[PDB]
Amino acid sequence: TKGDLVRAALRKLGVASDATLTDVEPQSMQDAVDDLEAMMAEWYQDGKGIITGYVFSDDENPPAEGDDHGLRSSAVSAVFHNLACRIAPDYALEATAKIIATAKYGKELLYKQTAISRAKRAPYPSRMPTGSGNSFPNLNEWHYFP
Amino acid sequence: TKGDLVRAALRKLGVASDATLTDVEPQSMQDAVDDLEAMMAEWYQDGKGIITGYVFSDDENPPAEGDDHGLRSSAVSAVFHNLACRIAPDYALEATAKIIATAKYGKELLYKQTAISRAKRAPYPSRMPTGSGNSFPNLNEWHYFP
Amino acid sequence: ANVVVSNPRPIFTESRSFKAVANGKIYIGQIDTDPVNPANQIPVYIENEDGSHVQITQPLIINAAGKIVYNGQLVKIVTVQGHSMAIYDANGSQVDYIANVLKYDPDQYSIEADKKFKYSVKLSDYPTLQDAASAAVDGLLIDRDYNFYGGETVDFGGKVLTIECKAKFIGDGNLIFTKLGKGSRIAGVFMESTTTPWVIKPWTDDNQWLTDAAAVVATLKQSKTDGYQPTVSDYVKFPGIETLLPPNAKGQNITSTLEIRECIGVEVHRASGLMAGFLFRGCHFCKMVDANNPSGGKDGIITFENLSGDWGKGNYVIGGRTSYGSVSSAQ
Amino acid sequence: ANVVVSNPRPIFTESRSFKAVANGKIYIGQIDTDPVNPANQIPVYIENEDGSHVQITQPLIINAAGKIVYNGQLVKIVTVQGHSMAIYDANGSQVDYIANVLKYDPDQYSIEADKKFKYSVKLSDYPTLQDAASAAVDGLLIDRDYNFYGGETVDFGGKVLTIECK
Repeated sequence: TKGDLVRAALRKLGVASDATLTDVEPQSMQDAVDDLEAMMAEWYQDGKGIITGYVFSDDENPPAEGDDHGLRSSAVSAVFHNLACRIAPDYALEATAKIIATAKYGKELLYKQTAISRAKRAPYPSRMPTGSGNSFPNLNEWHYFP
Repeated sequence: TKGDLVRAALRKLGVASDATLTDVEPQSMQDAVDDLEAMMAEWYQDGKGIITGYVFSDDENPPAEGDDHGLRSSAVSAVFHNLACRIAPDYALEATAKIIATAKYGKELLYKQTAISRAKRAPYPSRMPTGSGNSFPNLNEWHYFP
Repeated sequence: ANVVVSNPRPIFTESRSFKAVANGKIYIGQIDTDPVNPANQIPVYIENEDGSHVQITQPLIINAAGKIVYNGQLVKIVTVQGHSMAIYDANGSQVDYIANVLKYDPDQYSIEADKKFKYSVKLSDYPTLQDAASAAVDGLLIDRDYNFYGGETVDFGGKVLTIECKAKFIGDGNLIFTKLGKGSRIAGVFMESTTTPWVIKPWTDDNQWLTDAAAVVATLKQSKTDGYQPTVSDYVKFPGIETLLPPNAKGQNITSTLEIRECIGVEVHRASGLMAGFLFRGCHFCKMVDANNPSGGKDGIITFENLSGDWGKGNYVIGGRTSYGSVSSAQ
Repeated sequence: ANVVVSNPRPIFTESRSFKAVANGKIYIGQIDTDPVNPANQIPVYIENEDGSHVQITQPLIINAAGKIVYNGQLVKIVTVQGHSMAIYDANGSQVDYIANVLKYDPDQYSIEADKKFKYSVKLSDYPTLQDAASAAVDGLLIDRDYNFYGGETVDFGGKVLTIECK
């Protein structure tokens, strides 16, 4: 049994399906849910941690599974595969090679579009002449480059 | 159930689930918190260590369970992998490769912003010219501002 | 209802913080003493989930939620006496000191009325006599009539109880009282049948006799006094009386009987009634003391039936009098 | 008196963390048996200090304070027998199980005090025997002297009374 990735409650039985279990309900309680909440807390900073997008719990009946998905698309292949690797040591086992590769390659394409937005090369400093090949710049030197 | 982590008590039961237990109630009633407090003096050496937003706890009137932490929501995703490895020898075991890697990766992220800001070159020496390419040359030596 | 909800696991917080006590030790001791000293320590019990009790050492481990825990699992820690409690945290700091734990919410006489006013129960406040009898720990007051049928068993719980009857017990058959201890009294009792049986009067208005069968039949009426129900012995005594009598007046078993079954020390004081009987089955050392003008029925007023149980001894009639009866008054 | 509850205001928290149980259910049932089963489970009543009992649904709702709540207000819940309490959280996991909950607390004390006590009026609490006669509903106690004159009638109102003269 593998659930949908729509909310954390239904996500949980599909996380445990990857790591260990095959058609067995998860014995994960709220312990594995809080690990996912803090996974996208650091990642929800969006100055350092890789942008995922998330909606946080507002309390439905469970207080930590009251959340909804905010995931991008590459984040859909990142977060729950990563969580599956984290809950694998719970059962005293290690996740298989497909699970670790999907989580990595999901996180990799996720930072791809993020990197362009954050990082751009700084232009010329202000020791920079306007240039005499310029035709009517209407300025002599520049405040920075522009 | 578990809500927001406003105590190291919620951390402790989650840490015991990572290390050994398969998401069940721990025998611990103060174990992981002792390791947390000792790890948060190596980290946060009065803000000169790894900055996690930590504030020291007296542990006199505080029982060393509900004790002060002040840790960031971002810093939660790091600590429970580190503390999982810390209580690993306590059970006469050793943590698997997933736990130790995320423990260092979480420690790396928390120190990342700190290492960025402190890795910056110092101002130009007091022997840089005033410049005659800078109008009105007057100054002897340099400002030591830039 | 009166059993208020509670959690036997006490909430622990610090004296000057809201942080919950953890990895602490709890010493239990005598009333208004320091429990820390081994001299004042008293047995600590665990109330199990079978309702049993096992004895454990005084130190109790405190979980990370500020609650009682022992054996590594959540258990109920109880005592059998008042006690002093000293709450300590993991740093050896004393969170609280309670001189006597069982001393608390005092004042307001409603709570404290238990230790200074006589207990009694009242039949009107309980649905049945079965409920009022088992809820009686001292007095039992009958302030209303109780409808009973034969084979109705009222359990008194094996307690010495003073049953003061200021109201009747209405019904036919046996109202069975069981498990009444030594020195129990039943006083003021009245027994009245629901139906009014037929009675015959074989005497004149000068209180002689009527030896003519038709004359006894002529006085046939439904009453509970001035005659007694047609007996089998009356059929032999007055010849041809039986044929004259109607079927409904014959074969009667209409008696309101209070049966004390297998009890000792139960003495029925001031026995009265109309169509009444008192049958002591299997009893020993049970008396009929000063019976005040009862009217008998098919069941004898004073009946010692030791046919069931061992041979009767100590079964006496001391004082009092009886009237009517269709059988022996003292048998 | 000497009777006191463990929690002065009932509050339920998680087993290994001090945080209130939010959106929990409490099943109240017969002692030393699981109250999960409907057969063991017993109906719970709100005890009004007025002296009224009203019946509500068997499970109790736990708010965000960890306290019992019914009809959006703090209620005083009672049962007609000794009960077991089982604390369940929002994931339906069993936080705690208490097999035995029994208390003597008679509060209300209008309905309770009739059934658990006997009544005898003392002559010292009245100025005359006539006042103590009409105030006697069961017992009557004469603990002091009473003057009387030729032709003084005292009425008990037809009540049956056990009189004790000392």
